[PDB]
Amino acid sequence: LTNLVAEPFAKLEQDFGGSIGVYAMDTGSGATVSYRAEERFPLCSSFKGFLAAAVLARSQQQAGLLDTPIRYGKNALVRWSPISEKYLTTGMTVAELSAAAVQYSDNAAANLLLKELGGPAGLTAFMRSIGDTTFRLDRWELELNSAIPGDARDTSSPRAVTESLQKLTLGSALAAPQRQQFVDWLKGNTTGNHRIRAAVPADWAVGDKTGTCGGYGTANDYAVVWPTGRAPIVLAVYTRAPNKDDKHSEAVIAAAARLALEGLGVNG
Ligand SMILES: *C(=O)N1C[C@H](NOS(=O)(=O)O)CC[C@H]1C(=O)NC1CCNCC1
Repeated sequence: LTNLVAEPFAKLEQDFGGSIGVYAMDTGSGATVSYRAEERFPLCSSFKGFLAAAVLARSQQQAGLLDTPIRYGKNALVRWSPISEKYLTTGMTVAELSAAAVQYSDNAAANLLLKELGGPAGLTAFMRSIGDTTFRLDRWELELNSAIPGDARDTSSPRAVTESLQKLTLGSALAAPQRQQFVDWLKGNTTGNHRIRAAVPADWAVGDKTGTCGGYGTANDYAVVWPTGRAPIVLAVYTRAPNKDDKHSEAVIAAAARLALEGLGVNG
């Protein structure tokens, strides 16, 4: 049921000047679209969705966790901390940091939550616990964005991203209340309007998390999409490119998402 219908991903990535990796799963039939799906690509900010899921998993055993107030200093506010910079003088709860990390890609929030989990290895351990043997987080914000060709640090594959996203949003890896909270955070993302969402009809529900490393044409998005009248679709689109100064493209990600939906025979 993989690649029943071929799609022109090679031409797409050639025009982009790099590599595109796609995995998309129709959760009704199990049909998939797959292109470079087992190659590694940098996560960039996209690890933050899985980070929030890991925090939610912890919260299943710690009923006070989400409402715990976290204080932080000015040193925590690295580049791109749009929410947490507004609450420097007050603190934020763990849930608020989680929402900020997911929905605004907030970097300080992500580092504070990583600390709660025992760092990159702690998040990696959570991913292992749900059966993801591919994912690895190695570094913190901002160092994890280096996106060096061939470097496996801070990478996963489109396939493992999709598989893990499915388990967490639709499967049983989270308890039901936490599952819905994760979905709701993804649905409220603000940074993805020009990526997978651009390929998804406005009358379908969709949650996503983006990433943009800032070098080597490296950027990404993953999403869970609920078309009306049929089962949900899970998909991941990752890019990279050979040269440090190669620029990412949001349009290329949207285009790849369109091809994936077309390959699944989902009318969009
Ligand atoms: C994540 O990859 N980020 C955080 C933020 N938005 O995330 S995104 O997925 O919407 O792109 C901005 C870019 C990126 C990030 O952390 N970039 C670093 C800081 C800015 N200098 C380049 C590396």
